[PDB]
Amino acid sequence: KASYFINEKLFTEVKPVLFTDLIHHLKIGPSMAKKLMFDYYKQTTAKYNCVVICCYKDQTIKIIHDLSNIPQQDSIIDCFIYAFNPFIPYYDIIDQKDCLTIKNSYELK
Amino acid sequence: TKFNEDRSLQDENLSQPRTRVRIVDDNLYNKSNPFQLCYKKRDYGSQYYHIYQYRLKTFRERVLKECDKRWDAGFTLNGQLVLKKDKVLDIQGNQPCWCVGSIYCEMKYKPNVLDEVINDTYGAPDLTKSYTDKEGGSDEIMLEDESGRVLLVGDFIRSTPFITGVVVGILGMEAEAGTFQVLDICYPTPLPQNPFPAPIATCPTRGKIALVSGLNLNNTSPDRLLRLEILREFLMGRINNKIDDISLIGRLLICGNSVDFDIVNKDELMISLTEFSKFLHNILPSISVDIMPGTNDPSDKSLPQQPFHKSLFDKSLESYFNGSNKEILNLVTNPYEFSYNGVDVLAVSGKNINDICKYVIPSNFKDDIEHRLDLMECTMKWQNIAPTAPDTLWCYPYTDKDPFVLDKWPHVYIVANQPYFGTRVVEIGGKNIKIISVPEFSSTGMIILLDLETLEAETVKID
Amino acid sequence: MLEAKFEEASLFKRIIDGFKDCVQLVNFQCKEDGIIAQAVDDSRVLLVSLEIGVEAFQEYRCDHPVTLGMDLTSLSKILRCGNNTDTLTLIADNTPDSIILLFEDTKKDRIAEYSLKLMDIDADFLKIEELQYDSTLSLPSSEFSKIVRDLSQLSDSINIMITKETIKFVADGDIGSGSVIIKPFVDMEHPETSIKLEMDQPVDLTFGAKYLLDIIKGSSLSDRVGIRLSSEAPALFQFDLKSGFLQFFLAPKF
Amino acid sequence: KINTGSQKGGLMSFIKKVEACKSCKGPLRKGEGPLCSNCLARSGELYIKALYDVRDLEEKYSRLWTQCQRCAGNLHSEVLCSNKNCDIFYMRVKVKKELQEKVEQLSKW
Ligand code: SF4
Ligand SMILES: [Zn+2]
Repeated sequence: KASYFINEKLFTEVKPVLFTDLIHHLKIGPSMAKKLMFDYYKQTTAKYNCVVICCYKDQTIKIIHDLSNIPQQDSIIDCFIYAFNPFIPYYDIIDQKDCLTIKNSYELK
Repeated sequence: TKFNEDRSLQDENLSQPRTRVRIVDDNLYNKSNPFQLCYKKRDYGSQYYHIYQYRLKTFRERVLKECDKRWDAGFTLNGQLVLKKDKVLDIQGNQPCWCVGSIYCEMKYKPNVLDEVINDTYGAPDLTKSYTDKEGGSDEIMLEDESGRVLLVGDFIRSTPFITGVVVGILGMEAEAGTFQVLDICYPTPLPQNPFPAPIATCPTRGKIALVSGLNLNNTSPDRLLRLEILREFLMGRINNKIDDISLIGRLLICGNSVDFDIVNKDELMISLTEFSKFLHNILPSISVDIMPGTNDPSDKSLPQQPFHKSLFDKSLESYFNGSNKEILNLVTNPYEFSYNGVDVLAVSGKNINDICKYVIPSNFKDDIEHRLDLMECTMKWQNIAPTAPDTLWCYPYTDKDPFVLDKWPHVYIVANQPYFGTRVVEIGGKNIKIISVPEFSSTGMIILLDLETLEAETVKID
Repeated sequence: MLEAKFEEASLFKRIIDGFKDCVQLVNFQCKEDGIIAQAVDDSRVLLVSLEIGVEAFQEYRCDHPVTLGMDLTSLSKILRCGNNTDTLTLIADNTPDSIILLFEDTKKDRIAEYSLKLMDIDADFLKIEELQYDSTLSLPSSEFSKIVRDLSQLSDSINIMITKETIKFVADGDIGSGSVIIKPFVDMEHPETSIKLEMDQPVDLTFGAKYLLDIIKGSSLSDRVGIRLSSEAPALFQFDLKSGFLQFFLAPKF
Repeated sequence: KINTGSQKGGLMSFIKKVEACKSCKGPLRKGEGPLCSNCLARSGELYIKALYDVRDLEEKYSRLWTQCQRCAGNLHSEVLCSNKNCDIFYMRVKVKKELQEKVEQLSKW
């Protein structure tokens, strides 16, 4: 898969790469994109500032910065690895075709 | 977190290829809207006394439908049988007088435009954290009425909020021939409330709705757009491990205060509108949104804020703005009455409740943690959502018809832009309704999944 | 970009001086078929309306309808700086901050490039609600101007009586009175001296002389003036142009 | 700013307003709408200007008339006040008229 290559294109370019940029590029599901970013952080580590978002029971989706991870280590049911930054010009308009885990219930006529 | 995410980052990812169709929950709009007020046929030559005439008339009728019950001809106070004499000016003796009329508060810190025109300080910003003195007791409460105004004094007025514009039946005694000792009050008769057909739905889960308010996007952007993007992804079914739990969010409601700029020269506002249009175009292909204007949104300042205009959004949204396509985007007025498959919902930007809090909560006893829920409960005890409609929170000078007065109690009542989150079910004569206080998304990232099945306002905080 | 090259600066100078006194700030609408500008005086009883079709000009490069906030005193000052052998051209860019006026002499000589600042008078563009006038008379303009002058010398309220096919002006002042009774005239030798009344409706109207004294100033452009009168509709004085008009709309005082 | 509004008299009556284009005053507004096809790119700014003018005017109108009611002491009665020495006198009617005109101008979109 071109993940390792198409991520680096967003790394020669200083602009950060979202975890949704993987869905925009390779047209893969969110869970696979998260696995890709995780393995890239595991064994494919230039130098970059990392930010993770840990879910909770109260759905307290918080951006874990400064790597504290003190509050409720056990109450965290999931934690994705968020965008890679060395914020971002937000909503680089995507057509969202075939990039939807959940499609809309309507027609757009 | 390097090992905290280790065990977490091994997923099944088996339901990825297919597109998970969301739920279908619309709202009935073809009927009417009491708050729709086109700019054409908008007469401004009238005066604000027609609103009070209509209020007094209809509220006096509704309360007289129930004043005879507790204040009949045989009701005694051990001093003398209670008297029915209206025209509040004619309190001539110590007999217990009960009468109906519009409450009017007279504080000393209420913004008086005439003083500003005198001092030539009009147009300047205002701190006006509160109106009540609360340290000198200079504020008064007069039972204003057609040909009459009598001050009220005593201890009963220290419990009830007693906000101006409300029309309730006051029974008391004449104290100093100009004052009035409020002994008790009576509220209007209970309104009808449509049933709640919860279990009849063919689908087992009638779905939820997402409530988020106080976006107030601005060029300063202290991570205000980061929370917005996280919320977009969360509603997009990515941040959650969906087991058909985030696929039951359906509609999404944004109630007022979407943009923000310190009014300069309409440039930062354009960037905020561009960011909002980007968010809408990026979230609409999956979710269906309907936006309520606010007092800071690019819409009217009077309370019945007409809906947004298409000229505020980019071209992709304009494509979505095709006719006969309101199921995707709606752009309702500020106070709107949805019907999410039988769940009659009433939502307001929250300016009315904040203005009411200006009438009780003082600046530099009643604090504001749950007393705001009590203020909404009072607003529902009365039958108008804007008691201070003409006088304090400026509105259109309606004539012969007021949309702020209620005609039926809604199953849900949402108040946006509140400093805190809280929900409460209140029952007034069998018809019990849910009242939710959705906070500002900018300060605290809390959004509210309001369930339509059984009205459980769950919270989802984003930090 | 507007580029209206005239044929002679005296034409535009007279066009402006015809109504530079009654009104003072106008909006010239350089559209795709010439120039049109209407305005109302402060007394709100006189409405000037000028239309110069593209035929009167020599060149017209205006491709987008532009507006020029002309102040008539400054523009008259600029036009007084023109010769009688120059082809004045008005140039304006896309978004006009100023207007360029070039009185380039036909023979190779000193070109006169003036840059006049523009304003935004933010006024409304008006138009008369037309109606079949009771009498559309034509009369040599010099005679009408002389009549208005010598009558206004007496009083400050001139009256017109269009009855039984004889145009009549009367003025009753303090020092006396003056009554001019001109018959409907027609001749083949002098076409300017032509007066053909209309017996559609008898008209007895009185106008303020303080406005006719300004009407008669645009008497040099048109050799003859067309006065349309109606007992209810406001009177019109049309000074015809080569491809337009400089018509005034006046209402009888009441 | 030449007002020429609500001055119906000897000549200011039975006169038209051709409703030229906005921000360019182009008389070639045969095509309906508050803007001509030439300067249609500014359709998002002129609406903002008109709407904010209407906002200021309606706020001022409400403040002035509600203030008049507070001064008159009466709320359910009509305030027919002849006091011409009040700073708000001569101003409430002006703001009413101006807000009427600006709202009628906003109703063209
Ligand atoms: S204009 Fe002056 S006198 Fe009249 S109601 Fe208003 S404040 Fe009172
Ligand atoms: Zn234009």
